[PDB]
Amino acid sequence: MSLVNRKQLEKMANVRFRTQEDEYVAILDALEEYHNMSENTVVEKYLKLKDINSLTDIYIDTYKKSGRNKALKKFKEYLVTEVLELKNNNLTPVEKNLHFVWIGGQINDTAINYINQWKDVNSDYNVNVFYDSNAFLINTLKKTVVESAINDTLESFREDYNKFFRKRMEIIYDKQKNFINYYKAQREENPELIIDDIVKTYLSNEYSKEIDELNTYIEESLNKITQNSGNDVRNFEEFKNGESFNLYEQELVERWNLAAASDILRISALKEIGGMYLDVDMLPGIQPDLFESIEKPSSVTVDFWEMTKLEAIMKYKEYIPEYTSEHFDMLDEEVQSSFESVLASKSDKSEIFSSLGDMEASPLEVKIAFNSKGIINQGLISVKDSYCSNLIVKQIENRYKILNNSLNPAISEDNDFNTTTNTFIDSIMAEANADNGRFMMELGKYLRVGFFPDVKTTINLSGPEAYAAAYQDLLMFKEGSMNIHLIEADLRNFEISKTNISQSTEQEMASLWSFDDARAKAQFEEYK
Amino acid sequence: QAVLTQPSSLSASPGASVSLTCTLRSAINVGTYRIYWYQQKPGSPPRYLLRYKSGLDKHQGSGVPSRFSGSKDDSANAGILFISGLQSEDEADYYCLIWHSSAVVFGGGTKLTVLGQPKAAPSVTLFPPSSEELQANKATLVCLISDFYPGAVTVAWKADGSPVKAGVETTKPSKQSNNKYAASSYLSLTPEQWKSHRSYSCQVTHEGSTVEKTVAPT
Amino acid sequence: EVQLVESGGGLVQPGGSLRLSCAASGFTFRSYWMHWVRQVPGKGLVWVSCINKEGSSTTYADSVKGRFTISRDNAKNTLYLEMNSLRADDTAVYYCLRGYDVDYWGQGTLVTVSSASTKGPSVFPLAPGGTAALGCLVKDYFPEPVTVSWNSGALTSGVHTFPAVLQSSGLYSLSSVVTVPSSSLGTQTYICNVNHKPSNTKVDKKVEPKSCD
Repeated sequence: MSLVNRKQLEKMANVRFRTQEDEYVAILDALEEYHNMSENTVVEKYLKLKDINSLTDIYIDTYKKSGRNKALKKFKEYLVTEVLELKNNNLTPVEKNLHFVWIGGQINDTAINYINQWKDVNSDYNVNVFYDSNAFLINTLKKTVVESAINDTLESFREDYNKFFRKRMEIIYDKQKNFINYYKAQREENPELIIDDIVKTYLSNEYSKEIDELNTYIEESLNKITQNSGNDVRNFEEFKNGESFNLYEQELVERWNLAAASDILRISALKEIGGMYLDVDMLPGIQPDLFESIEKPSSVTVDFWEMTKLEAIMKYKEYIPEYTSEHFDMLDEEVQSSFESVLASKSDKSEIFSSLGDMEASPLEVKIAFNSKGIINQGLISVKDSYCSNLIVKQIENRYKILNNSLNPAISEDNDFNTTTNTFIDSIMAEANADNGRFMMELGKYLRVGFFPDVKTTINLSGPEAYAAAYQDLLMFKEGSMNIHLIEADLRNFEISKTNISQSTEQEMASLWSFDDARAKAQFEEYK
Repeated sequence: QAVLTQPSSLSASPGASVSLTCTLRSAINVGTYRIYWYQQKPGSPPRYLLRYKSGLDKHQGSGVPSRFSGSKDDSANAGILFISGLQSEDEADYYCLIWHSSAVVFGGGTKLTVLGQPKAAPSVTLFPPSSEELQANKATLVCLISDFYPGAVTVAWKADGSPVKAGVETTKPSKQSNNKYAASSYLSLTPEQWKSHRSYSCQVTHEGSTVEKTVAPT
Repeated sequence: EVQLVESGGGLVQPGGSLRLSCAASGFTFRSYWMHWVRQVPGKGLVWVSCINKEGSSTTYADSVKGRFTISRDNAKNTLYLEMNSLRADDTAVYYCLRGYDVDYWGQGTLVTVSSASTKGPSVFPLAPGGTAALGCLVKDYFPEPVTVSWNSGALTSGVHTFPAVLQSSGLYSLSSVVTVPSSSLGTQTYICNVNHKPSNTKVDKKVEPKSCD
């Protein structure tokens, strides 16, 4: 179909004995201008003459009592729908680029084994495994501090927990705030020091680290990542000129939140390069035809049948040794024979895993992945400079701009942990809004990110909440939505097909440790 | 000019490093496209080579040696194909691609000649029309250029010293058994013309030098 | 192992039709776009037609617009090209290749568009400088596959058959030469064996040094 045209809209919003107002015609005129736009592309179709909504919302704020309001309100609904027809019927090929991120430490072999599976089936794709060459010791310095944060916590605790994690975060913040002052100072005296220089100096002075054996970890980390596809380094001239950089350095150096710096990187790299981002815990999709002859038992969850598939493929083909048969080893030999026979009747990796190939997506969209708890950015697809990718970056940029207008005042007062939290909570409660009510609540937990349970701030800043907020800005014809009011059935429009990714891997299945009440006093017993 | 233009041919010695250019006319075109490179060793179909669009949007075909690399030289709008550590196994024709107003456009092609053998001069042999091919009417002179390594010659016939190219079809050089080159050229006539002029020549030019044979009706 | 093998090429009257068929194996024949590209033998590469993953939209070159049709059968993993109203411009080798950003090429099938009809060859001897040489002249024939051995295939050192050349009359001619010692010339017979397969002819000619008075 299409959208309603000028004659049609004239029928809907007609009121007998009521002439056409100056602004009512502005809507009819722009709508007619729209349907004479076949020579134009998708992007400037979406705005140049597909706002309309603007000229419509103008009519409803001038003539608040007009009869046509009820009809034009439905007209705005047909505009959201036409945007989805635009997204689904005009698709261009996607850049054959695959993006991974490993920053802060040495890449371990399990991550390389998962990446090598994408290269073998998709031999027509560039593989970039982004790393920060200047910050290999950010994971090393994070461990050292919390290690020492417990030695000093238990030193003054001669008689529980809760009070443990409470009085531990106070120490971590002081050792954190101490390092940030050393960094901001070292960078002033010597602008030529990189992050790694400052960290091995701080780790050697205040923690007696064999710095002889530290510059070895740096040499091995680069030698490893550089011969495994690499295609990266702290390069990116367009990422460093962009406003999103000192946001990434803030989560990296001032915060030691390795993942939150990756959340900022992935969406910016997709917008500037194009391609498809994946966490290193993801595996290529399985050929949909492979195990159709092995009926799944009706007394078994769907997730179980999904992991057992990958575990079987890794048992009789051994692409990845040391992959657990943990879930496969619980079927009778009547069923394990069904897998071994099917894994015999294939002889190539691309007979088992589906390749991506010539993918295509819309210039407006950024395709996001799904699980049981909503959208998740363990897999993203976007064409270069897609309209959604720009909205997600402005959304994350806008959300951090809010975070720092209230947090940086309290950091500058250099008090302890609790006086700084009280100053920071009032500042978000001051410049608070009725729109961002759901947002500013999760913001108060920001200092505890990485060191406590029940902290959902990272999600509301540069995670799923920001992506959905960008999808709303797309579908509501606005920018800067803070309160999500899109239903789940709406967001599945930007879903990534289950046959392009394999999520139930051993790895991202092994990163579901709850760390809450189901822990109960434990882990402290480890500390001996 | 012509959307996307390459040089005709270039030669270099083994071990040397070369760079081929795929220039593309100025105007509605810059260096924000991909450049797709291809190698076609003669007698065979092309081979995918590279794809370079940016530092992060580049690719090398499976099996392409690491000595092939691509970049783009700005100010000249051209894409480049570095081949360092040249060898005789790299002698081929090279084409680039670009996606334009839809469709897809090729370049002219660069006949890269990697010389890895001792150079040789042509051995020109000029045959008159035989007694048989004269009873059947028809008169055909055969100029046969054999054994020479720089496989690029220029043939041109002469009659009584004056030049003539009316009625000449000529083959291009081809590899022979001893890995050198050889080309042939024919001149069709009529028995009236063969019996009228005094001399016939065929003159080839190869590396500035100019061999010139000559026969005559005796 | 990705392989693409095309077929259907042959010899056609100018105006006739042909159906080329590239058959795909080794990859998911969906998932990817496909192209056709022709190469006039001895000249550069030239693009022809391109089809979608699903075959919904297609783009043709200005030369073959209206005359050519691209078709794609995702079941029988095979591509098609239907060539109507053939000129002599269309004589070339046609390759099928894969992907939007294009990756792998096929073997290439040859298509020739000429008017003349099959004719056997005429063979004339080239009778005898430090060693001197001799040869055979095979001219005026059609279908190009003309093979030439020497002395029923006796010795092959010194033999070089040249590539054929198309004459104005639409007929091919080639020559084959062989270098023999000037000593053994005379009292040692050198014949050449022309074998024209499509016209079902085999001429055997003995070259002996010309006698002049």
